[PDB]
Amino acid sequence: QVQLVQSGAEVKRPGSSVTVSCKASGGSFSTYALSWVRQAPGRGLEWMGGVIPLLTITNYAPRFQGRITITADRSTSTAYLELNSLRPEDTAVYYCAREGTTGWGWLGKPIGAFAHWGQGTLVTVSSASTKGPSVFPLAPGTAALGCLVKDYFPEPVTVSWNSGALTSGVHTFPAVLQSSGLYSLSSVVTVPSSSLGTQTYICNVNHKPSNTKVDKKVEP
Amino acid sequence: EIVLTQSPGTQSLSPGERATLSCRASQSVGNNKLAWYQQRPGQAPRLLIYGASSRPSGVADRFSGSGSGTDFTLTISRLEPEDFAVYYCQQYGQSLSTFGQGTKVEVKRTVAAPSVFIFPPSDEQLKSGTASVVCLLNNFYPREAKVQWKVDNALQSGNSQESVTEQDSKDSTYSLSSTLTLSKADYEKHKVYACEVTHQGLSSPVTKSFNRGE
Amino acid sequence: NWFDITNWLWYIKKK
Ligand SMILES: O=P(O)(O)OC[C@H](O)CO
Ligand SMILES: O=P(O)(O)OC[C@H](O)CO
Ligand SMILES: [NH3+]C1CCCCC1
Ligand SMILES: [NH3+]C1CCCCC1
Ligand SMILES: [NH3+]C1CCCCC1
Repeated sequence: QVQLVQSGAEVKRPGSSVTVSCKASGGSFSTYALSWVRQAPGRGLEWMGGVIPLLTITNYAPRFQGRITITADRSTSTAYLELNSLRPEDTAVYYCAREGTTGWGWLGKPIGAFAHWGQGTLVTVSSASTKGPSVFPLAPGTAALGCLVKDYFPEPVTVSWNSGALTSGVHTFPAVLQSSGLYSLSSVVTVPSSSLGTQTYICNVNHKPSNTKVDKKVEP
Repeated sequence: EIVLTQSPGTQSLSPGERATLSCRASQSVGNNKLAWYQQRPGQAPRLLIYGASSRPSGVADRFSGSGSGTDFTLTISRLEPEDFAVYYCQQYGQSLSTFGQGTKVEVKRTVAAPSVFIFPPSDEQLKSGTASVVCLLNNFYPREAKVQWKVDNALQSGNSQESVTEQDSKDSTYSLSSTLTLSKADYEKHKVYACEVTHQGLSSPVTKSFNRGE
Repeated sequence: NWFDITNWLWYIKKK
């Protein structure tokens, strides 16, 4: 079986260059085409280019020609994407993808189409520094309550309620990027009004990069 | 460059319904080198069809591809719950490979008006010198909804951000949260904070509001 | 087509 494992998320300053790696195991590394595909947040897939390692032949999309380099190292079965002169519009998840093969096994006739995908690498182009969030209550028929997780960097934060015991009616929204360059995220839950006096609601917020781990009791 | 057009960009369909997704190319795709991918939120794309009509082993045979030249179709014979996702076509008949913009197949359900809630800024946040006012639009369908902020009846622009959840896996609704942000000083200059909501399920706009400091 | 190159590599490894 073919497995593609990419390097981890990285924050890059505007104007800098990023290198993303893709280590392959299984099948043949040198005789199958390896491509890079990116996806900006909330947008579609975009093919950037590829390499055939045995022949050291690259193929770049015109809109990246002059700004990217793709290379392959047969000794480690690793492929690399370099993207230069980074701008905010380059913030995206970058995927490596290898063409599939027909028949049994993974050494058959190549199919061109991308059967094997890496897990993706989030590249965030930003001038922001690591910062932990503040956690503010959204104080409460049906009642709504929640937590506002404001001003953190980088992604992600995770939120649970009552240590995971409460999931019904929970909505945790996608983060938004503020003009400051910091993220904000809201999580809400609806509960019976009658439960407000006789039940505690606690939002559990985790931001690993800042070691912010807060359990915020939300009351009327 | 071959431009691939996937129209409509969204299809609202019922569980168990047949789905047909179109991919039209600006010119003939060499050797039917056309593929289809599925992508669910937070996951890498997955190959469903290559060479216009070939299906890899392991891919469910309710997915079938057809077409040639410029006109291609992905057919899903009967939508399973896991089939609600985004589908992309891709051509690789030229050295410049391109993707369609994607079609989201989402769950059709009955109309549900948003339940609206407004939250003043916490005392804790106000101590820090900033005021975030939050408006929640909960459990509505279809996805199209609009929020406007009014402060002492003055329509606000440029000081709010919003986001929307993925379709709920249980009841197939959406929710939306919008946050109005002001400095403490500016927040304290005004009395009435209101969010005004419009939606297909509403015959007239719904306004939720509070008076600062009550 | 760059996409066709590995097919030929496969073919000439056979023969
Ligand atoms: O390049 P090959 O054909 O020698 O095979 C490389 C191995 O598959 C290592 O992934
Ligand atoms: O990145 P490429 O495809 O332009 O390759 C660089 C050349 O091999 C250097 O002469
Ligand atoms: N490991 C190296 C591969 C691409 C060039 C720079 C890093
Ligand atoms: N209609 C498409 C919008 C961007 C990618 C997902 C589907
Ligand atoms: N002798 C084989 C080596 C790899 C390319 C195809 C032929």
